[PDB]
Amino acid sequence: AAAASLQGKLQCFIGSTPLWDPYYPTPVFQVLAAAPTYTLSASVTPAVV
Amino acid sequence: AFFGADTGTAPADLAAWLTAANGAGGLTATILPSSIPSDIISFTRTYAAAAASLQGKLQCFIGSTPLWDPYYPTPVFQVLAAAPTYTLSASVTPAVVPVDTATLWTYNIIRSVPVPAGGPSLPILCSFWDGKTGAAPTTDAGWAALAGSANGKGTSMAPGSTTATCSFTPSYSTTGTATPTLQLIQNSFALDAATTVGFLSPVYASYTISSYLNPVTPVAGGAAAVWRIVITRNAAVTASAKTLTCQMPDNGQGGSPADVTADIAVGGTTTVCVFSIAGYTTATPGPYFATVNVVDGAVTTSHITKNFTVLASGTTAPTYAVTSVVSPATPVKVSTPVTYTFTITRTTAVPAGGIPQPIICEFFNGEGTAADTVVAVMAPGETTTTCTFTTYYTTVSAGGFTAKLMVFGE
Amino acid sequence: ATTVGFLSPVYASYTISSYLNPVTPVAGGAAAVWRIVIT
Repeated sequence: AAAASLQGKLQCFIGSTPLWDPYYPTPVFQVLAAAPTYTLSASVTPAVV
Repeated sequence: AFFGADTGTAPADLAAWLTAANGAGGLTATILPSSIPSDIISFTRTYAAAAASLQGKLQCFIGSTPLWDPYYPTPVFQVLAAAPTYTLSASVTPAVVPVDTATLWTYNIIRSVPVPAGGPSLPILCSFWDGKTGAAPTTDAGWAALAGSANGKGTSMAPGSTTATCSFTPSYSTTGTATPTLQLIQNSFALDAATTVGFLSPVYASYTISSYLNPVTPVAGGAAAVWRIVITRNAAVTASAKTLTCQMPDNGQGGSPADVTADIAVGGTTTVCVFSIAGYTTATPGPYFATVNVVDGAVTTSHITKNFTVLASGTTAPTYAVTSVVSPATPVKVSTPVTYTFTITRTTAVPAGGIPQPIICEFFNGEGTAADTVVAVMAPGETTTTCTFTTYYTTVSAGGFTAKLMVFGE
Repeated sequence: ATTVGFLSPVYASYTISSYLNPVTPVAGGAAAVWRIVIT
């Protein structure tokens, strides 16, 4: 189901030690929603080329 | 009878022109009596080789007598040549357009082959399809029939001039991804045939609300207050009568008022929505929000948020005192300025930091009918409101007159 | 590769100066050199 708010969690390990410390929170990304459509327009100066 | 320069030499003598007119080569035309006639006559000429300068000669005869005196020269017309191609261009301001907004378009008409000197101007009728109908004309008959109407405008190419400007302003019903279609047609009198040269492709509202509440004071055990919402639109309602859905979100007093659907008369930008809360008599003083959804055309669901701080008066009923005074005073002469100052005070002076109640004061002098209507916003702090007026009495005293001020909270 | 919205098409001079060196044509002399610049 399409969700309004995404929060992905990634954790990496070089060997055993993790890169992201547990004390500070894991990275969170807000990844948009609802798939909007972009309506473009155009303005030109001058007419003749 | 007409004789082109290409087909054959024009006859030298009037008798030969008369013979040609009496025969088949000269065509006959009928003039309507009791009217100024606009006689249109159409000949047929085929040039085997294109000529840069045309010299036609036509001679006419009403009865035996010819119309064109032979002493004065015969009509000769240099009617252009070389069949130029028109390279059009498009300038537009602005790019995006709101609903019912005017857009500026300017198209420069360019002619490759210069107009020969001593020739008639070139009347071009540019056609504009604003796009309200839905279907742009494709053929030359659907475009030439639009040029004649007000939808298309005219322009004259000067002899020897190539550049030509043509500005127009289209109207749209709803904001769509469409632009006014162009067509470049020249036509003869009475729109007989259809001929096109150059075709062209496409080149790609706000709402305010001012809500006021009357009475301002919640009277616990009193008449229910009337909230009035004034919705203005930047563009005028052009096509049809609109229906906006005012929705008052619950302020925590007497539930959410029922949503109103006010119908606006055609050509009316402003609309008034009337809400009535019964439990507002016991309303807690604080700031409350109110969002309204406006629907109009293609731009749907426009949300307008407005703030308002409802105070709580309680069970006390406030009153508005009104005092009057006149500066010029007795005795005033007929037809002289007379200043009437009215002070509309409120001893309780309840509005602390919430809704200001502007007052519209309608003056009325003692004329006899029983009005220079002016408005004055009541500043929440300063309870004193001044209505200045001038009357210009135009009748005798008859003892004395009495002014009658009226006040309205709307 | 990903796309969202599509769109449709949205629709020199030369000046010359010419001088002559020498200005005066001398009968029985060097041919006059005419120079022309076109900017």
